[PDB]
Amino acid sequence: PERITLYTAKICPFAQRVEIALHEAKAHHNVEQFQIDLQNKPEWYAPKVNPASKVPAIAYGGPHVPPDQPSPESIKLAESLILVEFVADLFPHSHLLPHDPVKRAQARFFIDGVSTKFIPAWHAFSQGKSSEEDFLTAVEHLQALLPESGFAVGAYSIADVALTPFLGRARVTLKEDLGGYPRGEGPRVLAVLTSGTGRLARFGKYAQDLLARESFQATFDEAYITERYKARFAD
Amino acid sequence: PERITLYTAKICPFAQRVEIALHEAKAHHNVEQFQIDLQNKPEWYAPKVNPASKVPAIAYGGPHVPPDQPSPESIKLAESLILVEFVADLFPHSHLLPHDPVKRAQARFFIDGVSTKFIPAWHAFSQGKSSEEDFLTAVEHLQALLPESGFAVGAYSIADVALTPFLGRARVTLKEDLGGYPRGEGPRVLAVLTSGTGRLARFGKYAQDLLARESFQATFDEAYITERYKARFAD
Ligand SMILES: N[C@@H](CCC(=O)N[C@@H](CS)C(=O)NCC(=O)O)C(=O)O
Ligand SMILES: N[C@@H](CCC(=O)N[C@@H](CS)C(=O)NCC(=O)O)C(=O)O
Ligand SMILES: Oc1cc(O)cc(/C=C/c2ccc(O)cc2O)c1
Ligand SMILES: Oc1cc(O)cc(/C=C/c2ccc(O)cc2O)c1
Repeated sequence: PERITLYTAKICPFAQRVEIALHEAKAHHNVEQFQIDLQNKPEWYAPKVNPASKVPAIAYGGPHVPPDQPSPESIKLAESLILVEFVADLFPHSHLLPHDPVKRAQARFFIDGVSTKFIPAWHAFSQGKSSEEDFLTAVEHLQALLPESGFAVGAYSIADVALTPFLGRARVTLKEDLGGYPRGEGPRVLAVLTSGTGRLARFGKYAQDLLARESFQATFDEAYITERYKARFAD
Repeated sequence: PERITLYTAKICPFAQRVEIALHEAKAHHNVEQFQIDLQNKPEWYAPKVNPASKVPAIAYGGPHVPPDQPSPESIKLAESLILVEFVADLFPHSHLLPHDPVKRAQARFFIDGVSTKFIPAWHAFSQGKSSEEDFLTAVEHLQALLPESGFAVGAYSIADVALTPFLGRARVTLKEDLGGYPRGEGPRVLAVLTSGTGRLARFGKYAQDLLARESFQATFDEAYITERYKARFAD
């Protein structure tokens, strides 16, 4: 494939989707990463890379240039789920996209549940807006799609890429009591989510497997995330 | 491919996406359609086909059975955008999915704008919730992605499938003054959208081309839609 520059940020789970995808394709050492400071974005980022002014975004092809001077001739691409499929399409030996048309649809349907159920329910609960039960129910939607063993469609896929960055950050929030509830309530909900027992037993096992995946650990600065999350809660 | 039963409804633009996709693949005469009455859904639909109780949904493979007695052995698939990619994946000579990985990402990015900008802005404006300007701005987002000529990525694609059912219904709403504004305001906004002149000139030409597409006209019961839309407004 042509040259890839990835504009990302350690804090952002949507960006980590693309870092995981690249690592699964064993291409993480072929791509140039540029870290965007989301509190002080470069003035050239929105006009020259991504008018939405968000990470992730990729610059594809074109000449060799410094990443803070992206070329007009590279193709600019945004939206994390689209970029994960692009990486899958460019590096087929990653095996991120299943060959079988039914398994592809089932992987993408799982992603739809991550998008429309897990993430909004996690955001609402972690922000103190909604109930614990609203979050757990959304998790049960995903659990019910899981096969008896393995990842979301058996073999690891784009489905697992989409979810994992949000799971790993939810763990930090809950482990550290940053979820807006009294001390100890965070850790109890974490245990429900990941113990492997109880109402979310099957999801718990799956969660253990997602967080053990090499690509996740390699793209996840737990110390940095935990520090940012404590500071944010402190306000 | 194996046998396809499509559970659909004439009124539903999300379902029409899948009918268009099948017709572009020139497979509309190979699939069994079953019309779901959304005001009186069959008691077996949610438990046996789609627990979300929405159209579209596909039953794939399994034995030959009456469509009101779907088999446990067929694979049940839902979500219109996923089903459009499934149809593309099953009938490659449809040319719905571009070969080139960049063009695929650009087609899917256009779909993201249809999903996150056009449809919500159309819903809010047609329901009397928001301003005309909020709707037109969202249309301009899509316009800015269009190439100098052709469809969303040049050759017709899944991008055009995603948008067209909503455009054709918006036309009926606006042509017939069903948008919650005084007589004549609907038709004026239609002219902005589709005249080919003015602030939305390029989109207007594109809109003419989408509504002339054979697959759209063949899957669009304009008389039925117009009758349902007048009755709904009458309440
Ligand atoms: N829908 C986008 C969302 C990405 C997104 O929200 N990124 C955040 C950080 S995690 C961002 O860059 N925010 C910057 C801003 O809103 O100014 C995707 O999936 O790529
Ligand atoms: N996200 C779904 C939405 C489909 C949808 O909303 N279908 C409507 C009709 S246009 C439906 O079946 N509604 C039935 C109900 O909500 O009870 C998709 O794209 O497939
Ligand atoms: O410093 C900044 C600036 C900014 O604009 C966004 C962010 C973080 C966004 C984010 C984090 C977690 C998540 O689940 C979803 C998110 O969008 C951090
Ligand atoms: O009789 C029924 C029952 C029901 O549950 C939904 C519908 C229509 C839904 C619909 C139409 C247009 C659109 O832009 C979006 C929509 O979801 C009609």
